[PDB]
Amino acid sequence: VRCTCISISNQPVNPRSLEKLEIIPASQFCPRVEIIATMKKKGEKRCLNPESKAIKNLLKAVSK
Repeated sequence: VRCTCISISNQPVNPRSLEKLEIIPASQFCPRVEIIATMKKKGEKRCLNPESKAIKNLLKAVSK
């Protein structure tokens, strides 16, 4: 059980900085949200795996 996200985003730079966030259903390997997150805040690209607080906003604010 492990996802494929080199650098995760569970630090101050939570989805509040969110733009191009493609969410996938991680479970079989990683029990979280699989995402290729591009942050609307400073034009940044990252692969997140919601394992935090604001991170919940990741999949919540990205899906709506």
